Amino acid sequence: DYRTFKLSLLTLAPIHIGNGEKYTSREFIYENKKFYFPDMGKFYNKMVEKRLAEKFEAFLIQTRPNARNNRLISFLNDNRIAERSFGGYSISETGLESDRNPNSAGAINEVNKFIRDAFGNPYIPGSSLKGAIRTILMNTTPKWNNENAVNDFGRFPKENKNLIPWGPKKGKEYDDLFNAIRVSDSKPFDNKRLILVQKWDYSAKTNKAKPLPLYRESISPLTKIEFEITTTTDEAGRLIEELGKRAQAFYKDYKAFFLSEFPDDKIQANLQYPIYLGAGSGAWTKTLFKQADGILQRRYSRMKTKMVKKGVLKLTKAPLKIVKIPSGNHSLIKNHESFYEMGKANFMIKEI
Amino acid sequence: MKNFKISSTYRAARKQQKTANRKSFYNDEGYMISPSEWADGVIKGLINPKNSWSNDHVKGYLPRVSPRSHWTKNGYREYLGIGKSRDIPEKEPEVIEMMDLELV
Amino acid sequence: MSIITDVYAREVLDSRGNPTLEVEVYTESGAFGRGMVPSGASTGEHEAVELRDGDKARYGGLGTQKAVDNVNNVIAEHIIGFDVRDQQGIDRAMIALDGTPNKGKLGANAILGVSIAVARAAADYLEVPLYSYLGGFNTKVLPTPMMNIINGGSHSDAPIAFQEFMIVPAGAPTFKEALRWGAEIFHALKKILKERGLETAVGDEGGFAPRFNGTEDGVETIIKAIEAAGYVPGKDVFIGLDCASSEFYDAEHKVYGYTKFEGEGAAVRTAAEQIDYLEELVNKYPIITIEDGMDENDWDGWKALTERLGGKVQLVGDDFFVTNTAYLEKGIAEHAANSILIKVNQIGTLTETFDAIEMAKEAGYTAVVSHRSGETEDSTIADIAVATNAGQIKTGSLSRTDRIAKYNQLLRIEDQLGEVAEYRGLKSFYNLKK
Ligand SMILES: [Mg+2]
Repeated sequence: DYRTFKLSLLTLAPIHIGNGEKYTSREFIYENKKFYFPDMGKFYNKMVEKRLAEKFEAFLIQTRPNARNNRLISFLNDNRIAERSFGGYSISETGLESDRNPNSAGAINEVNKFIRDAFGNPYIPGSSLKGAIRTILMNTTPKWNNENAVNDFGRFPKENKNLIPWGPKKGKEYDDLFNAIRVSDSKPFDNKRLILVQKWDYSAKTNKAKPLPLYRESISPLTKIEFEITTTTDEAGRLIEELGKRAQAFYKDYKAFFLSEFPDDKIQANLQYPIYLGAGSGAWTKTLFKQADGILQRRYSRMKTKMVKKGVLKLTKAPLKIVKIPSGNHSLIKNHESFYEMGKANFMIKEI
Repeated sequence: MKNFKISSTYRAARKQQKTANRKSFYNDEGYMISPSEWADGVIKGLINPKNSWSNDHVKGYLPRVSPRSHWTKNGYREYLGIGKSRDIPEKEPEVIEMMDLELV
Repeated sequence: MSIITDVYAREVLDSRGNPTLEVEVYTESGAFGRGMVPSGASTGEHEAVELRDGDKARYGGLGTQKAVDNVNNVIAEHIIGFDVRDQQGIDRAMIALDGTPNKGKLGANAILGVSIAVARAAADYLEVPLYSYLGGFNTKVLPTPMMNIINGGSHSDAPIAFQEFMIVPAGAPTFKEALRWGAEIFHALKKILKERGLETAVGDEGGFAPRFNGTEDGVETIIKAIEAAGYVPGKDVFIGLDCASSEFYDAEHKVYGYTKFEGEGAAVRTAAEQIDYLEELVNKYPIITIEDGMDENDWDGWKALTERLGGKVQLVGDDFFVTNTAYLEKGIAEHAANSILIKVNQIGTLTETFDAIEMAKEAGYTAVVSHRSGETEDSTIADIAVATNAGQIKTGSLSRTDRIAKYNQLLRIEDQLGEVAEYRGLKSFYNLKK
């Protein structure tokens, strides 16, 4: 009836799955080589028993802080508070979390939040993994990755959402392939496995990494997560049982199309079946790049941030880690500047 | 940028490929606009004249940037990006994990 | 300073009124090189293929905007950043970028234009002459010219089957005197044709195409002009032929049909009969070179002609070899011909042109750097002929600046060389006995 697969995911690079929220600069304190993210409710509760509600209001209502009235540690030190225990959680200081320094004026004015459930713990939603799997399957099938995937019957090209049949059709047997692939979500994997990586862009035309002011909360490298993929039909069962050897083919196409133009010391190596999860990995990892080439570039031709040729490579900075695999000692990256390929992960799928 | 400078070869390439004669102009939202509306917006203050234009593109994968030099106390030349720096690298993070079924 | 900084192609016209392209290369220090491409052919099984638009509304389908776009958007992005003196590396990179044996993707015209422009820009950067850059310090030999004077076949309505007739002033002491002798013979023949009532309007090479009775009549008029100028035929000035027998060869019947051009009274010859006719012509007249005496595929006939006449008469393979290293090597192995005609756009780059010239020299063959029907004001082939010390050139008649430009450049090279310049004449036919 149903075939249940276990997908073990090992992140080889930081993975960020946001929820639209952002820690502003007045929600975390950088001290003791750590980032403390206090709960503002408990913060207010213990500064109403200490009678500093009004100046906190003046600190947060304030619209244009100049350089230093924008940081919570400045408020904590100005009013002489040393009682830093109001719920929350701490992120250990990476080192490589940001250019400049985390002190001073610019530093980190915004931190993109990771997706968290109602209890405050992080998790990877099943719809993110399902979107990655759907991109892998659609990009490795000649009946889906062809010229019929674009809808030129309109003002601008757009994806043919009805190329893969879905939904109920009148007087017809159910023909929904992706209702059968039921990818579940993870379990809360604790707040100790998060870091504060920053987005860098590596241009092949310029040949140097350019940092950008876009800081994220991402899962640390070498994180083991487990997903359950329940399948009901034989077609989707064959597709999911071929998810490995399809991920390899998709990555081979991606490497021969995009990653080959960049220095081999930035591109990571694979231990298991490749996959790209979360934000910041790139547009080609989320598109049928065989068809989307030319259209996606033209979308950005009249903007200031012009997409030149096939674009830049997204290379975040996170500490180098070496895995003692039973073949030797495999370093995660091939460069000494600590450049991970943001959004990368590996997986192994079994049929438990 | 103080550790680096614009390379002479890239400057020459930009010079007689004449990329500065084919500037593109953008408004405050970064949308391409004609020079007339760019001038209009800059005059009325709705566009920042500094960060609102581009010098076309230089063809040929040339390196845009060279290292910048300075003088040491000996009176010798030295690259600005080399020196005492700091000393904090540890060794690595060996995470064992001698069970992962590595695909061939 | 020698880093290639800008590469730019533009569409110009050739000497026939047909489009071609020219490529300008600028390096960082300001060195400049301009390479102009002669008009070639877009067809051929084993020759380099030029790129043409095919739009009949523009220039009758002979526009070169596609090759210009290939240079400006493809080749320039790959060559900019190279060293201008890295000519072999640039040519190899362009050949690999094309990815096809016949260079049909980018176009052979584009590749040759970038090659010539890079070589000229490197010579400008080094402040050396082009021949010194191309061939080194030991460049001294001024080539013996084979000046087209009378043409027939497909270039004339006269009953003459041979395509071209040339004068070779190999007895001259210097190249300057050889050029003067050829100009004087050209004007003497013009006077003779005016006296005889024939047409004196030039064709594409600058040579007359008058209504003679036959090949023999043309050769006697040539000798009459040589003696009218005041030079001894067979000692001072020799005669060369370009039969182009691949045009009137019945491939199926394996017969050389002279009836295609010489009327119905002409004879139909076999390979052995063709060799007999060529030997009779060589015995009657002071003929020193014969080009395309057999079909481009008649390998045994080429062999037999080389065994019969190759000891005393230079035999040039134009369609036989089409500037191809493979065909030239096969001909060397089979003892077919003793000379090769080197057309730079038939192969596509200067590197492989010099490779073919070097292989032909190592085989004992002579290399004849040649023009095309549609030429330009560019005179790089003169610098190629001096640089390789080939000792023979074929750059047309004495009548148009698409032809006169190369002769003027050879005059400039001889003047610059001074006392080192050597004009060998008959000694430049090292493929012949004694
Ligand atoms: Mg010929």
